[PDB]
Amino acid sequence: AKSKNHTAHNQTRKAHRNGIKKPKTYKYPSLKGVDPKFRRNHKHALHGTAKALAAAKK
Amino acid sequence: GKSHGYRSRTRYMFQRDFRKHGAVHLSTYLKVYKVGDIVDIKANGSIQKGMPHKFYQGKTGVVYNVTKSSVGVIINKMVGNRYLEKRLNLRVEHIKHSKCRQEFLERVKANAAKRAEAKAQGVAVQLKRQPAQPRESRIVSTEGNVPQTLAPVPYETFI
Amino acid sequence: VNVPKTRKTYCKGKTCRKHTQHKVTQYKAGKASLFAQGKRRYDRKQSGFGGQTKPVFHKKAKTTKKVVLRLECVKCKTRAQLTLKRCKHFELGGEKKQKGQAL
Amino acid sequence: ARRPARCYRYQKNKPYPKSRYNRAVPDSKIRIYDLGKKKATVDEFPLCVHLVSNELEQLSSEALEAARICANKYMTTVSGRDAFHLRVRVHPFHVLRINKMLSCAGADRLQQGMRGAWGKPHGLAARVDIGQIIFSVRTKDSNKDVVVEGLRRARYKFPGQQKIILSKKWGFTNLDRPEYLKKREAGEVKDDGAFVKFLSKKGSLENNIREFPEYFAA
Amino acid sequence: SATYPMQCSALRKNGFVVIKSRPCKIVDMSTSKTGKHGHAKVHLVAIDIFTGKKLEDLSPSTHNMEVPVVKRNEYQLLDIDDGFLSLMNMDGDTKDDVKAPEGELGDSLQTAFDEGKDLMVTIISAMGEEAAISFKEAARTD
RNA sequence: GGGCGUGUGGCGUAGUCAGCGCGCUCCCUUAGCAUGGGAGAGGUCUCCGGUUCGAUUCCGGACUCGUCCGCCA
RNA sequence: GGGCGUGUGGCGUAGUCGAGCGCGCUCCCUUAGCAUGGGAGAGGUCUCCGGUUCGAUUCCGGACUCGUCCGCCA
RNA sequence: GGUUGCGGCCAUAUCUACCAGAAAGCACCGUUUCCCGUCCGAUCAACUGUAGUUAAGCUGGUAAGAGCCUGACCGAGUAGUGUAGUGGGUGACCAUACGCGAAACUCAGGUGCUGCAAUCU
RNA sequence: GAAGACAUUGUCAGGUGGGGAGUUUGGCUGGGGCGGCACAUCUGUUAAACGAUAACGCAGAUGUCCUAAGGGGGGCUCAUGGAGAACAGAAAUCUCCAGUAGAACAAAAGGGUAAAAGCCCCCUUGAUUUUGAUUUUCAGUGUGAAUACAAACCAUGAAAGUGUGGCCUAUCGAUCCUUUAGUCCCUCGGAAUUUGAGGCUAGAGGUGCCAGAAAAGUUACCACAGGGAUAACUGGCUUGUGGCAGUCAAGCGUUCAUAGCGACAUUGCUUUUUGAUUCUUCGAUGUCGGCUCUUCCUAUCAUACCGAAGCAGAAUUCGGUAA
RNA sequence: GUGAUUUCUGCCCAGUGCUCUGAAUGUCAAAGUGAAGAAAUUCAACCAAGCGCGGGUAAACGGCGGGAGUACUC
RNA sequence: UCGAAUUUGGGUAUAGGGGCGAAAGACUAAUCGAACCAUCUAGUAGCUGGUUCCUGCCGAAGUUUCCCUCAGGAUAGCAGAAGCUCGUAUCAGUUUUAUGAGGUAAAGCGAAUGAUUAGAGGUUCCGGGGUCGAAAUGACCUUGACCUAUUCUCAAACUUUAAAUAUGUAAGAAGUCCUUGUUACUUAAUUGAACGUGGACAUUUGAAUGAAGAGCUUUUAGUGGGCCAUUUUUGGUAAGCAGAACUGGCGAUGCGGGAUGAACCGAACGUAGAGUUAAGGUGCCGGAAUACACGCUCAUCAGACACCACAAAAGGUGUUAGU
Ligand SMILES: [Zn+2]
Repeated sequence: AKSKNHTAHNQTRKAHRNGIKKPKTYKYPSLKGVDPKFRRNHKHALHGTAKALAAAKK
Repeated sequence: GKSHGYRSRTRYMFQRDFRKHGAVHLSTYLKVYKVGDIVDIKANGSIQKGMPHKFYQGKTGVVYNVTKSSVGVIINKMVGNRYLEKRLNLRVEHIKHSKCRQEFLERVKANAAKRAEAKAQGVAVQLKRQPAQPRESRIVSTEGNVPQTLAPVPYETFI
Repeated sequence: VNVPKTRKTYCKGKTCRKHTQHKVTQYKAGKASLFAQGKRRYDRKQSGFGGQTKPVFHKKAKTTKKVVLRLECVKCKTRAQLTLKRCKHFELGGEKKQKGQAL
Repeated sequence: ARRPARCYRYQKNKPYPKSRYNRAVPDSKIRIYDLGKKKATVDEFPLCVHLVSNELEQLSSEALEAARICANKYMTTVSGRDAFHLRVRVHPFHVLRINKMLSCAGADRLQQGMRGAWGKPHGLAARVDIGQIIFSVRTKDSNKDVVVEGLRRARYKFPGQQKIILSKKWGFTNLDRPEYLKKREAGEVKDDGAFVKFLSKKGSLENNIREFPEYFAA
Repeated sequence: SATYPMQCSALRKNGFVVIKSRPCKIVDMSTSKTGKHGHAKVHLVAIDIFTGKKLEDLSPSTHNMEVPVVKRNEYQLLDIDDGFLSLMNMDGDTKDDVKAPEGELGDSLQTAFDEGKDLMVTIISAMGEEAAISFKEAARTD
């Protein structure tokens, strides 16, 4: 009792029903996978920038 | 059985080329990548470390991470019915800058220059590109260009 | 394969925290103790009528085992394990390969 | 014991040459490809006649051998053994396979059917195209009527349709008759064993003068 | 490991098997279908290498049988005393743990050592027990 | 029909781009009871094709022999 | 029915295109038996028919004959 | 413009056979105490710039040169190919419509350009 | 009378025990069985120039090997060919020239590599520790393999740097249980000390039917649920094979291709052979052969009328209209 | 088990069974003995039958081969 | 077969894994390869059959991965429902421009690898056969190798070159430019890196076309046997055969045409009226020209329309038109 092995028939129709949406891009993407020596300094840089802006517009 | 390894069906894809084998030139090591650059991916078979997979050959992506000898690139891969985000760590021998991006930036700076110079007069800048318009009227003359009559040629064997 | 009897490697023994000298042995399993909880449960389950109550493995397929080296730091006596790939022949006695000599 | 040629007439498969993945083929039945006065010079035989296909099919090596023998026998009987030069311009490189089934009674008890039905080599064939020359003969202008009849007798051994075309070239070369005549009146041709070497304006002048002296003798 | 599994159909003649926890060497193999529908059964007739007894067995063909590791090793005699051979390895190692053979092989070896030939002894290892099977004489390097 | 092994001198087996043992034939020796030694001579490497200076051991294709299956309709 | 191979003196048997041996018995010699040996003999249309060659046991084609192998149904 | 040091592109730069090279620079070249390495101060190491030489390296030029590079309406809109027809043909296959468009071949031309620093009749 | 603290009896323990009990006795598959592994993987191709892509498609390979065949550095250039030198020749060692790799890099194949990734030499253990992220297979799970970093500690070199095993693509394994290493930390719940036991983090012992049951047969005495998803008739598609017919004509036929034949080739037809396939039928279409009886086909054995002959007659052969 | 009468029932005890009044440490349970420990416990020695070693048994299950020389012999 | 191992009445004994058997798996109340009765029991079934009113709106899948998985499930996909946040966009089975990537079709072999036909010129301390030679690393021919310049033909697992069709990215406001703040990162160094403050550039704000609203979430059904057509393509002699790729269909779908038919052509459907057509047709059946125009064909088996229901090689002073 052999049967059909594999096909890709109807698959693109199924995809293009409500399919091929591009992913939503955002301002400020995720920083995971970025180098830890860069992120460790970036935290302190933004902390100092926020403190300077708070002291400027306090 | 079947065989789907990591470098299956990559024979002509990862051959080097004709008469440019050997070591790689130093421009690929002297080129500088920053975060947000748009790069093309083309693997170098002479360098076995930091190789991309065969799917990403000829793919174009965006730099998100810069390390000592490699670059992190973001690709959008169609999986099923949507695109997924893929992060790749590739050595710099397998990437180069995309020239379309720098062409577009040249268009941006020349376009801003045109707008800046024509803002002093207000002459309807018309900064959008336009495609190939139909060609307009013209008068072609026969002075020294009298028409030559052509006819179909009869059949011959020609062997 | 052949592995030398000594090796300079890292020791996380809370006083070394560096590469020290290590003497290597091969890991032996040691005898299965009675009064381990699984052994007690197995004996209690096997007592009485009902026959064999747990599976016994038959379809053996491997011919080798992964070898495990027991490293022992010579300074502070702390021990480490590391495994190797599968090998049919293993020895710790160092008879070094020599190149330009006869068969 | 051989299948009819209609089972292998058409180019249905990819080319399957003898290689290091075949390693067991039968040898071809045609072995001689140039015959007649094959050692003749180039200007001995000005006229050239082609048997050329009009089909896209496969010609068997057995059919090539039979047509070669037929045309050679007819022309040597009517015109002499050394009045022509015949050349077979196709070579059987495609290998034909057979999935041999047993012809015994009650064969299905041991046949296994279409399982593992990859064939074994049994023959060799040459794949021709539209307007591809099978046979080419060069002779003098006094043997046109016998070489056309020889090719016409040879055409019966081939499947499909073939045409007999009298070429405009000089012999087995690729120049026209007046082009070759105006080339050979100068010394810029020089004979070889059967063919002829030509002069070019490129190359070193010393070699171009040790060869081909009569043209520079101007 | 000392021993490794194998399939009955993968086994063939002059190969080693484990039958009733004994190292055995096959002399006969025969496969007969169980029933017309069913798989064939393998009958195995083998001889123990150490003791010489004949041991047989019948199994399914797909069944897995245990197979020993047999190593044959070449040594030179030093002395035969008290029924224990003393042997000498290449690179100069010496063992005295081998017991002398007890049969006509042992008798022929004893007479050959008494009349003074240089004797080359083949001893086999399988499953932790050791014995000597054959001896020759060194034709050169006297 | 298919599958799996098979093939080297009188015999038996090993295997480097054909070796030993045993018979044989000689020679020498031992009273023996039994001998022993030294030399030989002997193989299309199953067969047929492509290579190579050396080819079993390089390669490919075929043959012989021994087995095992060829069932249920 | 088909395939593959085979065919030598009265018998067995050797044959690379240029019919030998052994056995039967013809004769002679030879024998204290419990009967041998030795020496000269006879013996083929190389299964038959055609072609090639210069000449086919030898090469080829056909026929005959013999020996193997595979084959009807539910 | 020549030469040296470090290069970029990596034959228009390579290869074969000849010819030429003022000045300077490279180079060959002289030496073995010291550092160092070899069977061998040949390579490598060190010393002198002295005893010499453009012979070679190197650079440039020559060749109906080989190769390589560029271009062509040269082959050729050819081969191939996306779309279409209730097109042809027993078939094999082939024409047409709307589009895209090669390679070999032939011919013509060319034979390194250049960045930084130093130095030169 | 006999026997006697031995038999017997009771409870445990070892052996024996198809006499009996319970159960099992893989999958894929041009039906099943035998065969094979297409069941976990790897290279090239099929594969139609992104990726993906099947068949019991083709050509092969894996369950290993390596303390160096890993890491770093230095020096050198290979296969082959030519020309030479006592023994020394086809092949021993030495010398020169040419040599884009035609060699080598553990193995299958494909890529990659020339002051090297090859050969030789020197020093070593980065084949180390701690957990994260990413790529392939993919559900964007696991496993395997791999990539780039961070924090240490090392190796090597003058140094820049390079190194988290093998130049790259294969070389392998969950829960439960046992055992080892670390923390010597947590718990044994009325309170302590010491054994013992149980936990936490990281390995090993293995499931190859490789996301991982503990497993022999027979049934012609057989049973049930189903299946035309699936074989054993007929019918249908195909016609290799079987049968029949052509075309061409090297030759046979004393001479002479075609009176009669006809090699090497090649074009067809038929479904009275056997295969191939699985479309219909498994809530059944009564599968040998013979007897009986009707009709149809023609590829004509005889009878009717003819043509041809290597047709003198006789006999015969080839062919036509003809069922 | 074989299946009246008559006439015979050959060879083989290696295997599988069956059977010994043989010989005796190889395998070797529980109880018991000894050592260590604070004890749970661990380790040894000793260790019945049966296996293992040694015999018998085919009117027990069964089995009854190859290569040479000249039926016979090796 | 009929004087006994005879036939038989009544009494009596043996009861279901049990009996009894001159042995057939026979008999044990029409039940026997384990009787009958009741209960457990409404035993389980991935398997077969059935499953009850109307209308409206939307509307599939036979595919991915894992499983003793292959007649079944889980998971993803396809679908419905409930909506939520917003109001013309952080869109698009499309094109253009710019820029990448690929190794198929083709082509090539006097280009590498491999196969391969034929001569020519050379090389013999450097071949083999003959003949002449005392012989000769002798000669003369011939034949083989190797080299040189040519020549004929090829490659799924060959390639310098190399399309068409498909395929990645970009075409701005989350942008560009100017100035200068932070840092424990980095640099010889306010050198750079990243994120910032303040300022300038607006409807041609950065190509075309269209937008039918755009984005987001939860939950759940059915499905997980497919099949056909054009083109590319694999195994096979082939098949209404088996297996793949892209698209369109049938399944799930009626209507007009192909006489007839799941898939072909045309066209997709609320209930009606009028008009015009598609594909197909207009002698009659049959609605519609026995229209018009130029030719060809006469068959003692004419021919008559794609899928499609067949015909070839070879021939013919039949006839027509050509070279
Ligand atoms: Zn330590």
